[PDB]
Amino acid sequence: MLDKIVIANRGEIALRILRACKELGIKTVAVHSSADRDLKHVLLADETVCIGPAPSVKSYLNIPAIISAAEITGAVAIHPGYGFLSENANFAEQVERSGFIFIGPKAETIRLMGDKVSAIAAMKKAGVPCVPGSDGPLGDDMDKNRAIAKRIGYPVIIKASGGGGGRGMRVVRGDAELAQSISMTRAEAKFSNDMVYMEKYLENPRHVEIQVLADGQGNAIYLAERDCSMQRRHQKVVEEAPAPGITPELRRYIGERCAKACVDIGYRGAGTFEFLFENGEFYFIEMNTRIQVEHPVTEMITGVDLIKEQLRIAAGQPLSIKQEEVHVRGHAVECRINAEDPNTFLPSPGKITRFHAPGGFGVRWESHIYAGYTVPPYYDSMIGKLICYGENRDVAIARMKNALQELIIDGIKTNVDLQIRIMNDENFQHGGTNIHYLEKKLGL
Ligand SMILES: Nc1ncnc2c1ncn2[C@@H]1O[C@H](COP(=O)(O)OP(=O)(O)NP(=O)(O)O)[C@@H](O)[C@H]1O
Ligand SMILES: [Mg+2]
Repeated sequence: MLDKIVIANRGEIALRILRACKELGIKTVAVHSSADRDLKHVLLADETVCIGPAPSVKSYLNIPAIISAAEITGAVAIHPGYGFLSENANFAEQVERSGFIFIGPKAETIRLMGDKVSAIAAMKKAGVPCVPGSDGPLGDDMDKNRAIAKRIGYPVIIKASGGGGGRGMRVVRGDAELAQSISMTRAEAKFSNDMVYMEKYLENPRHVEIQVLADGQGNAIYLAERDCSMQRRHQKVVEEAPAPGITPELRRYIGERCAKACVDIGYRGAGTFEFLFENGEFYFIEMNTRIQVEHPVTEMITGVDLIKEQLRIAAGQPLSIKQEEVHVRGHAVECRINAEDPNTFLPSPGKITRFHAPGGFGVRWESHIYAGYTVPPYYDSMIGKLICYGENRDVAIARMKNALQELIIDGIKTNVDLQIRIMNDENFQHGGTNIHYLEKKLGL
């Protein structure tokens, strides 16, 4: 058991991690910005350290301040949660070099999977199915680039190797646009890294992703999949597990290839392989080398506490859970709750004047918010996650509708009414909508 850890994050995930720590008897240190003194998890933590002012560069991305916090409190480990420094290989390195356990993968693994070109090469070698592509960086010889395009078959997509957040990529539908599309992506994505690659452009994929756990001692398991196709500006809005239409046989096929890839790259901890799924086929696009926001839907359908497993792995324990003990049962849906004007979709901070959480069988509310809590203007819009589990998908969705109606968040604007609309959407109710659906539905 880890004696004491620094929770190097904020909001709902910081509270998520604190709960897992409390369950396991692990002492907690909440590092926070000066704008986050009233966070629920900070108020519940055993120790707290204000690591700097509101701007993340001097708080949640402040590597020296976070490491000093660990030093002053005599912590043994640091959990980076998601976002912020979780996939910063320099942070991981410095954490370990400074004498602390980094609750995540090795820095080399973060680098390997953090660069898209190197990540694709490793997956291709490991036998994970990848999107047909250039399999390496593009030069500026445009006879050669037109040849790669022909081999792949248009339409293709130009992607920045250091790209992220839906930025640094251009869809190319023919030769005439190829030259300019490569040159501009090479500029627009100069993220500082000019390196671009070419992928086949999949025109109606679903987002299907595979959860893994690996102990970094040779054992790896997969915990089924999630469908996260309901997106806006490439940002996920609803997630569910398992993915509609995925058979046990298909699940086992892609699951086993991901688990094997973990062994090949010496992966350690929780991670997620993200695929575009189209015409019954999986195509690798990215590995998130950290816990994911939507991890709860997988927890609901497998019974596995993913955060507690992260902590056990970090403590140096081998996986106790064998693959044959992992069973998909029932179905779960997650609705992200955002402090945003639904129409303009940009953050809406302010004091919550009335709050009521939903309850009931299968209802799980993941949020730091409370009545009188002020949502600050500085950080991400997501203030909570509503997760509903049922014996089947219909029951999960029915419970989500019921839970969303009970959820009261007054004083700020939220996307609750939108989540109600998505739950009531006939195509969502059928299932299997693609990554373009929500924007088409809304008019975006
Ligand atoms: N080969 C492809 N075909 C179709 N769409 C793609 C392809 N590659 C990326 N995309 C789009 O880009 C989205 C995800 O990008 P996002 O995570 O916002 O930033 P990114 O990490 O730079 N790109 P990615 O590598 O796809 O995760 C996908 O959900 C697709 O909509
Ligand atoms: Mg990445």
